[PDB]
Amino acid sequence: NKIVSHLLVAEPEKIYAMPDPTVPDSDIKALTTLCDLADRELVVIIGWAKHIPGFSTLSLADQMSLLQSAWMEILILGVVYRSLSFEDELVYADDYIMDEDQSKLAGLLDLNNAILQLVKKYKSMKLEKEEFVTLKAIALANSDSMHIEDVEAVQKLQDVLHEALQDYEAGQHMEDPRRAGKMLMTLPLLRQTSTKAVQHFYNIKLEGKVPMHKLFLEMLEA
Amino acid sequence: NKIVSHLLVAEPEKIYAMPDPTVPDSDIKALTTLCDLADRELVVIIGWAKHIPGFSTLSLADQMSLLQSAWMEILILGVVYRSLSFEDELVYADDYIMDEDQSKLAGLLDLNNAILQLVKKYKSMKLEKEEFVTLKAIALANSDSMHIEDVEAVQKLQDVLHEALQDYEAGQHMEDPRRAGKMLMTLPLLRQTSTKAVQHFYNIKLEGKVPMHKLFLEMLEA
Amino acid sequence: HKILHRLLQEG
Amino acid sequence: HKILHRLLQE
Repeated sequence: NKIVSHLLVAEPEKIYAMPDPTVPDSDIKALTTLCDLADRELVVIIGWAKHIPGFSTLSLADQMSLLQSAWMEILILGVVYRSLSFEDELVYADDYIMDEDQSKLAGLLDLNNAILQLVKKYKSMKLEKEEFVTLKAIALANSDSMHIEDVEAVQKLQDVLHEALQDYEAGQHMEDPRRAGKMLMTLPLLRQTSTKAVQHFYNIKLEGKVPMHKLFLEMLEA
Repeated sequence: NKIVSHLLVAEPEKIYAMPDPTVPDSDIKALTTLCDLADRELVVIIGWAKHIPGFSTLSLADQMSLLQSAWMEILILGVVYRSLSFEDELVYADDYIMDEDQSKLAGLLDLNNAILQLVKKYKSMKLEKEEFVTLKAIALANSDSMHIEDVEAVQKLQDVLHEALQDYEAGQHMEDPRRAGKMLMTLPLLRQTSTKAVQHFYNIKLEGKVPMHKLFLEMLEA
Repeated sequence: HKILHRLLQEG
Repeated sequence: HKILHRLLQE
């Protein structure tokens, strides 16, 4: 399938957490590391969206409406995928993996546990790289933004991506004629965890105790 | 298709708000009508649930986990289906619909605007009763409760409903080979709206100015 | 978790 | 939208 192959190549290189070794571990350390991971990640996410067939033809208003409405779903999907091969750990980055003890110290036990729920479902379905990239483009198109101009244009974007996933599962998973749907049926838990993550960090924003860069702050606002 | 038929037949009968003529057009009046309608609605819903093919095969616990995880998605779905023929209005009940002005005066301008977002999509799709009742069951089975005891069971509940949606769709809408998927892709918006409301009527619970019955509480706090 | 346990116990 | 708009635009 052309779109799937294309999304597979458009898939960016590993990004690193890079927590300072000189600085002693604390909750602000972790929270600041993560917020820095996210600003760098968001930069990449924006240049990747430019490779999604038919996205860049939308207006700048649309492209931005989708993006500021889906960015956290694209970030969590990323964490979730990388963690597929671990037990109760979340791989934010190769150089930054959190287990329970750690997530408590960052006060992200809940958010993380929600994210491991998502992990379990995909682990359980044996989510492949091809399904991950397609699912990510679909989460961007099906973001459900309010301020969208050309509604038909976006609906048309959801449909080419949908058909791409549908083709993949048809040619690759003939034994489960219902796999494309099982995949879509996970988008709801992704939406939920995602807005729970955006809210939580907005609070870290307010409490001023954690420095954040501009992009992460801008998205965290919007 | 058997499951779809069974589901049409199991739809609970209409219900009225019966606002009170002893109080004037006040917000606290409105909000209590809804928290009243909703409570009587919830008992109707718990009866319905028992008639969904297989939901009874679960445990009293699983059943409660699913129901108290999805009950608000199921209330909103009903509101949405009733408003399909209306414009920018929300048929909360036959004898109690709203509109901008009205809902905006009740402190639900934003929440109900989201619910009208759902309407627009389903309207544009030309949602059918066959599709509506199957989607509603699929959203209770695909509730994403984090306390399910038997997970393999609940995942089978989802597969029969899911296969029912797919048959119906392939038989009745062969000209849109992606119709079942499009139905599934609206569940994320539902999940979103559903928790936005539950979180909201939870403020109105805590605050204390609006009177609420026993069930609508036990649910709005789990 | 009590009210809903009763209604459910009906069946 | 300031930053975002620029990243998308360039």
